[PDB]
Amino acid sequence: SHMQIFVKTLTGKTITLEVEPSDTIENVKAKIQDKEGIPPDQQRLIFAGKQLEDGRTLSDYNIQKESTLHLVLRLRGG
Amino acid sequence: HMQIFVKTLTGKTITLEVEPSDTIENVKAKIQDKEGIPPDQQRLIFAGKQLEDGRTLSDYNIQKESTLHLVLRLRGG
Amino acid sequence: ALKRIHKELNDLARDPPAQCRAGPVGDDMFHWQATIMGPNDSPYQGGVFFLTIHFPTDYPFKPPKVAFTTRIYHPNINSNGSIKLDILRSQWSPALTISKVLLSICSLLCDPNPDDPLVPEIARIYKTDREKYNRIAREWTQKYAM
Amino acid sequence: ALKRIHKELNDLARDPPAQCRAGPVGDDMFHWQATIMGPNDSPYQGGVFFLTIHFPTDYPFKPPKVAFTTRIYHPNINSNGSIKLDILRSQWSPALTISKVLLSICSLLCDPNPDDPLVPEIARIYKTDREKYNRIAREWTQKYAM
Amino acid sequence: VLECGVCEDVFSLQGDKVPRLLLCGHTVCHDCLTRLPLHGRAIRCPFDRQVTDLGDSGVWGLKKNFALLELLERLQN
Amino acid sequence: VLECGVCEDVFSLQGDKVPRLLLCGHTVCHDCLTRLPLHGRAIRCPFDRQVTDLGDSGVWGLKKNFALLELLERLQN
Ligand SMILES: [Zn+2]
Ligand SMILES: [Zn+2]
Ligand SMILES: [Zn+2]
Ligand SMILES: [Zn+2]
Repeated sequence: SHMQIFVKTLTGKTITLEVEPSDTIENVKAKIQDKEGIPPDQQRLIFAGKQLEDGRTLSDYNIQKESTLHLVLRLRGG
Repeated sequence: HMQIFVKTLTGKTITLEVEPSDTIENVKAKIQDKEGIPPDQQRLIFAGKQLEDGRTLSDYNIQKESTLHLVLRLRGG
Repeated sequence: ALKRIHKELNDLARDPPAQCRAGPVGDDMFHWQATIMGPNDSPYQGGVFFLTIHFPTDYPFKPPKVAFTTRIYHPNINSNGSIKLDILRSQWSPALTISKVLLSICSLLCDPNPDDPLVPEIARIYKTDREKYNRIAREWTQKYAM
Repeated sequence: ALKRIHKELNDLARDPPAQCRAGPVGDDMFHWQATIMGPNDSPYQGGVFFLTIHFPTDYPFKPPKVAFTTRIYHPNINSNGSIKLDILRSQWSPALTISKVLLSICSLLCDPNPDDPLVPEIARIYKTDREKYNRIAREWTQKYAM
Repeated sequence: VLECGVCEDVFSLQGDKVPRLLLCGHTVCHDCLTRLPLHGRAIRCPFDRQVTDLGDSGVWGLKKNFALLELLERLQN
Repeated sequence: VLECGVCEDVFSLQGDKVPRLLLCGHTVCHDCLTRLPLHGRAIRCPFDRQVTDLGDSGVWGLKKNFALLELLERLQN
């Protein structure tokens, strides 16, 4: 129900997040904004080499306690 | 070239590199650089007396390792 | 409020400025007595003036009530010891400590504002005849503050 | 420039992300080789793709030149290994490290942009017939990256 | 550790005592900021009286001092 | 001590490595700030791409992180 995950921010420092399986990706990004001050629209979260889309939840990606997400900046292929 | 002290608003004591010829406004400029308070908001006290801009550290007989006290601009009414 | 009052007290006991001293009289943390030394090379030189300080409940976000208990001759200070000074009313800053306020009040002793006076007569003396102002201020200092 | 390149290297040796590896080939600090693992549950699953990195003299204030040396089937990556990606051009940030860039490139591997493609044909396959796209990408992965 | 220049309490990593920034560059704890007198929709820095305008989010719209927070958290370990 | 998130050098209390603030609340060393691309009197924060407009003073107009500087000087002593 209540778990902790890790996020590797842009500077390389590792932060800990208090989350729930039901939390959406945008809620996670909101927590990232609270701790690091980066707007969600500028955040791109990666898990297992794959981008995490906003609409889905941590359960949808089977993200479990003490998993580590990687934060990069929003990007566009062209 | 000498060093003096200034007790800032927060109470922390800072050291300033000054000369006898330096005016009070120049001292306040150094205070602004280190602490970020505009000179027009600074009021410097030495021996219980306000230090006026035009005068110099020599005029007030301020000597090395003396301590000035920083308060906020005020007005009697 | 109480925590900051204690911090200011610890600082005043450990390393106060040479010009002033302050501390709670009796057991009340919200009522202090203060002492100011008249600045040198001034009509108040050599004087010792006492003051009362009363801290509001939400100090430091409201200013303290400061009043002179020693009679003093000044345009901006009346016979009852009331001080009309902007940092005690609408120009107060929560970062100002009692020590800063007392130093401020000394600098006011030697730098009065006759244009907007609390005691009009004293201000008239100050503007018209400064020698007389200094004489009377020195007399008051000797009689009441020594 | 060199100090930060060394910092990124120390970080990559001590605690690299599970997905990628990078380091200077030979003695040249400004020319690196990189390795990316194809993400799981994707046509590139099980693949190992190599890349070249060239650091400009005023890195990190100018982006690095990153190119695939392993042939890969992707709309935004061409046969010469060039990557059309905005963070390598006008959306570069001096705070981005090589590790972050490589993770970015993986996330691009599984989330292409067919609307504005570097290889129009591959994009046509991706939009019209996804099954064929996945088949061809898997074949390319087996032949060239295994 | 570092304390707030107003209440002189210790800064916390989150909550009522989190260090927030004013436009003048000075830092004040969240709680003290909420208790400062509101000049229309602006507050005055206690150290220089410089004005910071507040938005609809009020004190929560003021940015945290992220660098200070990183250093403090490092000191915690 | 604490390092700059771009060059990853240690912050200095003054000079080319002094910590300065952007409107987003993040801190960057003076020298790195001078090297950021300037698009019409504006720079983008490296951590969030948010814009800070520069005045006549340029990068020197960006406020120092005074609280961080106080903590760093405390650690130095
Ligand atoms: Zn506070
Ligand atoms: Zn300020
Ligand atoms: Zn920023
Ligand atoms: Zn830097």
